[PDB]
Amino acid sequence: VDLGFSLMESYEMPAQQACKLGASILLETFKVHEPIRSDILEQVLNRVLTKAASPVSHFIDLLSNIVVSAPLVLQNSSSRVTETFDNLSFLPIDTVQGLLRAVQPLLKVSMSVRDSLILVLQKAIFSRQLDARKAAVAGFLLLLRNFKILGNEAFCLEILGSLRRCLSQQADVRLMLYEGFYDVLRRNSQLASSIMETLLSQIKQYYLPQQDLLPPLKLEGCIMIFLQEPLAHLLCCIQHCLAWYKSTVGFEQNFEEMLESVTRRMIKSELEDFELDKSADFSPSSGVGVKNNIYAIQVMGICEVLIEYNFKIGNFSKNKFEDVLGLFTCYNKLSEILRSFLSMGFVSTLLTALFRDNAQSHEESLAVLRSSTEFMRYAVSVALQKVQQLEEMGQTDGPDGQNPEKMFQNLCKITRVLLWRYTSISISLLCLEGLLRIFNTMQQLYAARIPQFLQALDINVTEKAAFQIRQ
Amino acid sequence: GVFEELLRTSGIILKVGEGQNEIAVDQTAFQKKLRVALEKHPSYPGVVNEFISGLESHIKDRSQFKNCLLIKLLLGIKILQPAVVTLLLEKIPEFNFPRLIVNQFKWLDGLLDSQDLVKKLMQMLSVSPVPIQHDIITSLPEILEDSQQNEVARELSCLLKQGRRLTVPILDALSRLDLDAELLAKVRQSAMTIVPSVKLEDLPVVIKFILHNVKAADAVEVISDLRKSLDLSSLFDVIKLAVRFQKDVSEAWIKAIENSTSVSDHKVLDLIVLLLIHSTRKQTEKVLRSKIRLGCMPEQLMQNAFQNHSMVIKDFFPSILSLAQTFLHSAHPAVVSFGSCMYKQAFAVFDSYCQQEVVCALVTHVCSGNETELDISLDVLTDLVILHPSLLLRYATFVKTILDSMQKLNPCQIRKLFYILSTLAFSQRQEGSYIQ
Repeated sequence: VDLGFSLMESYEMPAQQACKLGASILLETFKVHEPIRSDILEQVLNRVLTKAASPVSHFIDLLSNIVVSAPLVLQNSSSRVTETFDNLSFLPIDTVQGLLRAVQPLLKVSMSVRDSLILVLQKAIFSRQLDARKAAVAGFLLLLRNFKILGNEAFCLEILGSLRRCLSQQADVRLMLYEGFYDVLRRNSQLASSIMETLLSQIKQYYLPQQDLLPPLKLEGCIMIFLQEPLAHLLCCIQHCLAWYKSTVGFEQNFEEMLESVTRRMIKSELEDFELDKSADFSPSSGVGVKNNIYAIQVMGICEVLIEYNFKIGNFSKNKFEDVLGLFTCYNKLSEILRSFLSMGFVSTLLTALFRDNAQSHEESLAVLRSSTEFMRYAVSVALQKVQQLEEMGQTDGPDGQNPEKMFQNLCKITRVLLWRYTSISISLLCLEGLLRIFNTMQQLYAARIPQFLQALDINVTEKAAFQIRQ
Repeated sequence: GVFEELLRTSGIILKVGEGQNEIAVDQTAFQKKLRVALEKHPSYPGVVNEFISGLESHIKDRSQFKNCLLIKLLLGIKILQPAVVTLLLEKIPEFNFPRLIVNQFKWLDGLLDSQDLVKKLMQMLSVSPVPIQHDIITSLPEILEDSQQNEVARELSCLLKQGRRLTVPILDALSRLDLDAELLAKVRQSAMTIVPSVKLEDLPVVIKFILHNVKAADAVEVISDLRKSLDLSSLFDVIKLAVRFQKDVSEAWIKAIENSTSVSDHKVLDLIVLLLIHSTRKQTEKVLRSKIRLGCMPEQLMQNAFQNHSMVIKDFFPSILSLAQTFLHSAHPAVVSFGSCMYKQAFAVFDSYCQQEVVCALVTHVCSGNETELDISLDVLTDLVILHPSLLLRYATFVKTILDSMQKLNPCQIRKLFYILSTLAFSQRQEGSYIQ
């Protein structure tokens, strides 16, 4: 055990091999030495909360691995978890989510730990510094999603009100909390009604309800210099919330009416309506210019979200696709002056619709979209950008963007369309770049899943691989 | 009365005297019931000010105010928002009486006129005495909305420039609250300047404040300043906590001693911090060994440092043992002399367990190794029995056991060994019968 512990400090690539070798030894000696469980638990717990000098994520992974094996082991060695909780918001590097997910079995069974953690969260939320506040709200989301509210309904209402008090905060916290709202929305039911009411209250401030005036969005309110209102993420979250509400089946009447009004105004809109019209209107490193850049990137995001929504509801209608083409023309006109908020499933469905969308039921609905080559270029470009994000980072933005199974299925779907487009016979070289990125990314990340993928595009891996090389 | 009838009409009943408020068990239930009832009551627009007079009746009764100790729910009405502020401003100078009012107002419901509240708080603190001013300063970060933090920071800096007694709580509040980067340099300079003039009671808090916020390169130069300013002073826990939570501070300290202390002699606190850093990469130990080999840190001052600084020796044991082990094998006369004097001082540690551990370590060193190590071990033992034989008699069993296992050595070593046994036995003849 002494050697196994010392290897962790020695490692601080063969170093990764040594660290994995220490983790394996500690896991094995915990699995074997039945009487020595408490000593190992105390040692690793003390080492975890010693000092946040460097990243200790592998220690947290070891903590999860050791505690998941023996559930009752944590209960015996309790009352030290609270001491670690007392100073969790000092050097959070995203390890707090892993620690909370690891020690959640301790929290659900014991009420004293829940009370102490709620006290720490109450201390964090009222703190006046952003650095602690971000970790506090991030852990708070995990706390909310951990406990089911199906039948503590009053407790759920009170804690949700406490969360809703946090809406007046900095830009980063507002940006991050919407994903947690979507997760807890999918987890629970009455929380859906309450949080949908809260979102309607939030968006009613900015909606500007009227008719016959250009620029429906009151973007000028959130000028500053620094941004504090990510409107595009807000509209994306609201779109997904309404989609889930319709799927799982009045504020919804107000939501759909407002979205219909804003898209109808948007198609009958031009750059003259916006502050930034054309030609010389902004420049970098200038106050008015850096202001206008924020409006530009924001309204590009809003255009992306409305294209997604209109394609979603517009079930095979020529007028809806014409409107979508209008939004695309506005988006491209603004883009020429100078990430993306699309989802994996939407992008896969769009690519399958555009390429190999052979169906007599279509009344040339896809024919209108297929006319614009820029639309096809943008459609492949977003897929390339998202695949690059998956390669560089662990997971991509958007809903359901961290479940590995959904990502693997979407990649398997996209690869077929790209191969078919290239083989059918610029556009093609972009597809080749995409295919190269898929193959490298799947080699690097999904090691064990290699055979099933080779089954998807159609046993011995070599035969299918040689078939693709022959292709 | 109008207010008394309105209170009992809906929401929460106002029990006269010591009775608790008769309302539902919920914080929002009062806001839903009493506020809605008051809004229904507000059909007469001109009576609300009269109701404010009725509210003054609730302010008139001291027993009613004591029963109020709710107050926050009643004060939450948007229409009567300035009335509560005016009542608080009137009752402030009238008179831990204001502590409850500050706690109720601190982290309370927000208002668009926070600038007016800040100005009123500053005006009250201008005339308020020391403890009320300190309480108001502590409640300030909760009261402040953080949008106007810059002006509050400038006002706090100006007050810190003058108020001698308010430096500690103001600095603590500023450290707790966020601040702009431009004002950070001014805050650091102001805190560093008052270090030689700072009071003893608030010294560790101020030291934590200067050492916690700044994590830049220029603080290394400030460390050089703290090489001089901190030495002028001549709990100790806050420094340890800051160093434990800040390795960059450790690196800054190491670089500061490496660049500056080489041509400015040294100090007792420098050696103590070196020991603390070594206890907590361990490059500082190697740097100190190199400095001692060069001829820095004379042991003559080290003896006085160990004698005077009893808490550091009593703070934690194994630093002295590690230092003695490191200096025992030194190839220079200064290093071995330093180790010998270090063990001689460590034997004076009051801890009986630590004392016997040090004696056991000395016996272990004498047990094997280089002959020079055995010679110096016997030399320090004869120095010890010359100093005090009674203290060594307590652990005489280990010494006798070690002497019994003397397999071989030079005749001088055997002479010295039987000399120490004979001296210990005969000098302790009252209880030395078991050794003879």
